[PDB]
Amino acid sequence: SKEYHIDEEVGFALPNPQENLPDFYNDWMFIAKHLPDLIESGQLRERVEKLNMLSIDHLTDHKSQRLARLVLGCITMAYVWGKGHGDVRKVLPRNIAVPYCQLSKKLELPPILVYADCVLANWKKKDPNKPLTYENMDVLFSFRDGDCSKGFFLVSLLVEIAAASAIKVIPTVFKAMQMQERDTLLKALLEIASCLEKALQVFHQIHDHVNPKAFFSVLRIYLSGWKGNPQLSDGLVYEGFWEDPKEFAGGSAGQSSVFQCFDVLLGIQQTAGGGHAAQFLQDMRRYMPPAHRNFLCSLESNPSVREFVLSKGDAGLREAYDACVKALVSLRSYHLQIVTKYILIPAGTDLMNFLKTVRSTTEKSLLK
Amino acid sequence: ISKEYHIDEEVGFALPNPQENLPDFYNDWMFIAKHLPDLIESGQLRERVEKLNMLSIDHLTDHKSQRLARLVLGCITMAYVWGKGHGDVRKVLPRNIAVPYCQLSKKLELPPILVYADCVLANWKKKDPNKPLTYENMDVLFSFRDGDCSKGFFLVSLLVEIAAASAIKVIPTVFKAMQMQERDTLLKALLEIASCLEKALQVFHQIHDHVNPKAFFSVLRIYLSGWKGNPQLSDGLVYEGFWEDPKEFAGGSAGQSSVFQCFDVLLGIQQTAGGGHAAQFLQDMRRYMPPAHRNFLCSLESNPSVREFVLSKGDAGLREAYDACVKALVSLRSYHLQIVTKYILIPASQGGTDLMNFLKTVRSTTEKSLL
Ligand code: HEM
Ligand code: HEM
Ligand SMILES: O[C@@H](Cn1c2ccccc2c2ccncc21)C1CCCCC1
Ligand SMILES: O[C@@H](Cn1c2ccccc2c2ccncc21)C1CCCCC1
Repeated sequence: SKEYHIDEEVGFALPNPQENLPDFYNDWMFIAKHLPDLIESGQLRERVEKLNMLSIDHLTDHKSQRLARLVLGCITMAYVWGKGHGDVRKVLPRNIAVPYCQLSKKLELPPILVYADCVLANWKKKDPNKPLTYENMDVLFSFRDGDCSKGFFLVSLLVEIAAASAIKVIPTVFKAMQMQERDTLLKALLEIASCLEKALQVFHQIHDHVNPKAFFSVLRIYLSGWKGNPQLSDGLVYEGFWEDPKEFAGGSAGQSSVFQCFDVLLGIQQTAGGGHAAQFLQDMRRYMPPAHRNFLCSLESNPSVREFVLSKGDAGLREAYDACVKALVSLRSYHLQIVTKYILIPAGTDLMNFLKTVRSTTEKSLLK
Repeated sequence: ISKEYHIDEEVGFALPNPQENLPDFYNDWMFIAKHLPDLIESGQLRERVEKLNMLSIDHLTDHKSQRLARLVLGCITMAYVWGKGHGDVRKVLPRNIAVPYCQLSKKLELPPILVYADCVLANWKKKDPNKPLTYENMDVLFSFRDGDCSKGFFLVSLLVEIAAASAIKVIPTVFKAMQMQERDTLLKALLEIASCLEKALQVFHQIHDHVNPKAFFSVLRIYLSGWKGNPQLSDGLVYEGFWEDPKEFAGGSAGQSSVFQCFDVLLGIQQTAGGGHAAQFLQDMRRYMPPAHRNFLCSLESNPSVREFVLSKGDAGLREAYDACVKALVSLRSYHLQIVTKYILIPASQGGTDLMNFLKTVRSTTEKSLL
């Protein structure tokens, strides 16, 4: 569909994002395009404080509003965390905080860098006529030299794209259930598992493009927010826009709509139950684009694919459903091996118990 | 016309014509629920719950019977857990009532605890079927204690839920007028909605006639509170025979009412958006609405914003019509805010003050929505 902003080729990713803002915002674009140098030289916070308050009125369309959210978002994290060694700022200056909050209010997103900014909207094609492959793609913004932010973002983006192939089968699933078309539903579930199995092979590229100590000690710092953070115990002051400081969670892949979408489709009660994992994945929906929030909730309004398969006494239909659940377990299991390489060894123990709980919930959803 | 969603033309989100009696197979359940005041005060409610046999849910054939069974099992559960309402708490719900309550709640996609849709939307009847829906012609189906003001509290909420129903049927007219670009139809629709919300404010005044501040704070409030962030059941309540761990579920609230969230969504009042505790609370309370009412709120959020439509037109008449609805929402919460001060703030001085900071936040969000 169209009002959910789900593309045929890139799915939840923003199709063909905008790389440049109008000349009116050149003072923004220069800072965001040179974050590794302005941070390393100890001049980023000065350049930010010298900016004049630019109006968001010249951001006329959707794509340019998403780019400015990415620009202002990357500068905010660069201003709050600085060099990423402890010298923080608990007040975001109004010349960049007021337009950030105004733009975030308009796009119904929190004023902090989220997954839909630094992954779904932070990419470009090198050559337009060539396909969406890692060698033909690039990110628009980074934080530090050697933060491996290109590999981390683009590999997440590429797994998102690989999962988009399964997203377009979803309407066939619900149509087959309503029309009681058993053979069509089986073929569709097998196709959804096939696409999720291709996405697992895409995931393997993470070792080639992401370095362990680079992600743990650099990129992770600039992606963390100010909710439950001892460094900003009461949040961030959004100067000129809010009286009190506000708390917002740093970016996450719980913000990725892809995995939440198949949890709902297959009846994997991730957001139910009551655990911290349930509440966290539920809260991270507030950090998705509004169109993608509505898509997840619209899947939850449809009849359960799980209860349909359980009620038929159909072996071939339970295996096709199990192939979809199995593909989700395979992804989170391989992803769990990635987190031990990139987080546990460089170190955190709560992340494992969170991921193991999400994976545990998925594996217990199998029928055999 | 709205589909279902389960929204009535006359009573809106309330259950139309609730069932008063379960089949004979469940006579052991109905006897306890119908005699809570005597069984609680005499201290023999918990015994008669424990010597119940584990009845099956298969004999609740239709929707209205399952909603009544959710109402009776919900009232017995609060009575069992809170007892006489003075501190002696049970942390274990016996299996012969825990597993049919959880089985039935699993089927209706609701959590195993009394919610607004139980004790308000499904907890009423007409005294005379032919006479209109007024306070004098209505009555609740269940109460906790004698003098808990549960009749006046449940029916006054129910009456303004009906008063809002007149504005819910105009919602399809609002979105069709935007899609088909009918400016005059939309303006008339927004004015019709604002009028109904102003009709509902007058119904709200009956709260002083039929509710007592001391009876609500010290009696009815105890039986409606739940086991989520509660120092009396810090880990939750164990539903014996169904879950091995204790589970936390929030007490009944009017944040579970769909009418006020429904108009926040329609007017683009970003209540659930933002990071505040009030935004987190109102989103969490949707998990406590009936599934058809959850899906209706979701369906509204998927439609284009009525607010951005009115802002983009440069139309003074359209803005005044949109402002009349926001003004009507501010007037309701403001009057409701003065009710809480008489019924919660003053009895507390012989949650707490967080109830006031919560309601002032949602009112401020509604008030700042003006143009
Ligand atoms: C070096 C690579 C990666 C690291 C270090 C990493 C780390 C983490 C951590 C620590 C979490 C849980 C805490 C939190 O989300 O805040 C998480 C969650 C998640 N990650 Fe990753 N991740 C990596 C790659 C990926 C990729 C490429 C994807 C592609 C879709 C992905 C998908 C997810 C999802 C869906 C979640 C939410 C939890 C779940 O649904 O199981 N991760 N990641
Ligand atoms: C004694 C009379 C009343 C009292 C003491 C009372 C108290 C409260 C309190 C404390 C809250 C927010 C706290 C919470 O639920 O956890 C609340 C919310 C609410 N009440 Fe009431 N209430 C009363 C009557 C009514 C009536 C008649 C209605 C009409 C439906 C109503 C509608 C609501 C709604 C919709 C909310 C959600 C909060 C919001 O407006 O955003 N209340 N009430
Ligand atoms: O890496 C993030 C989690 N996370 C993201 C955060 C922001 C933007 C994207 C992601 C992300 C993307 C894919 N997998 C995990 C992800 C971080 C979460 C807090 C603990 C360290 C790891
Ligand atoms: O007043 C109730 C909230 N509440 C309900 C709870 C259960 C069922 C209905 C209601 C309700 C209905 C209207 N207003 C407030 C309401 C309670 C809120 C939490 C603090 C103690 C007082």
